Amino acid sequence: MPKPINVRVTTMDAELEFAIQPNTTGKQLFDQVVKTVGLREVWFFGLQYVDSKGYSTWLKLNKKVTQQDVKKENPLQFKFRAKFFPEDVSEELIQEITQRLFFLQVKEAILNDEIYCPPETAVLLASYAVQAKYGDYNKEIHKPGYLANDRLLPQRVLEQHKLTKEQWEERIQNWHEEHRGMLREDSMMEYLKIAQDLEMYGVNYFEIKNKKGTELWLGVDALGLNIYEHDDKLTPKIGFPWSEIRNISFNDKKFVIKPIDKKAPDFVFYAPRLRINKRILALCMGNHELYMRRRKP
Repeated sequence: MPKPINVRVTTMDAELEFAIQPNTTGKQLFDQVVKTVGLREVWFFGLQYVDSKGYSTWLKLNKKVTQQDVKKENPLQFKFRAKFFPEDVSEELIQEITQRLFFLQVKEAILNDEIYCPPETAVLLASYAVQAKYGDYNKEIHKPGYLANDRLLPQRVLEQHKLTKEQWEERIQNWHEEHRGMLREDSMMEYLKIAQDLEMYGVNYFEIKNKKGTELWLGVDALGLNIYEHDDKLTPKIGFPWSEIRNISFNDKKFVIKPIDKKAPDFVFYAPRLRINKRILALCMGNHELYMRRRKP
């Protein structure tokens, strides 16, 4: 009789542990995480792991976890993250847990500079973060230097010699004050409301190449597909809302976007590896499906 497989699943602020049977599927594991956390908006999340070759991958819910090539460590290591992003945070994130998890994940991306964010608004976002962590600004408890150990701004903004750490920490402090009577739960939402308007927010970039062999970026988000110039990942040069696309298919290294648009040329591009094109297509299908459920439902 086969011994249980120990697995560890981490959310943005929790660590869960389970002992899974050799035949449990991606879904059974998924359901266990969801039930334990008490999350209902499950369509946004997925279980992420690294395979033998060292690449981040999403667990396939329809097959045994033992047969998906996850690194053989004692406790198998999984990350529970948002895979898809809502079109409007306000309208789609009802529960507190879902709001907290999206908040911690997006803040991380901002802090790590994965999502460009202007200095001024970066400071604004930081203030809602300290409001959610410290609450109201009690001038007695929160003495000058209470934020000196927190990670609040991305390194890119601290490189502004214009000001110094304390001076930035002061600008953040002022906003901390204007948020005086705001609830913890509400500040995480104002944070997200400000963050979803950012150009890079919620888009998955991929390095692609066109017919002429020019290097370009392919962004897959909630609304559709965008083609960017290599030096500008903020503003799309060409776009394809899901409702403007008739069909998308690919020859192992060739991608074809067939538009519903009758008198419009097909858009073709090639991606480096095959792992990539396999994932690109999966994100396209996942975002498309949710794009529908918001409209045709």
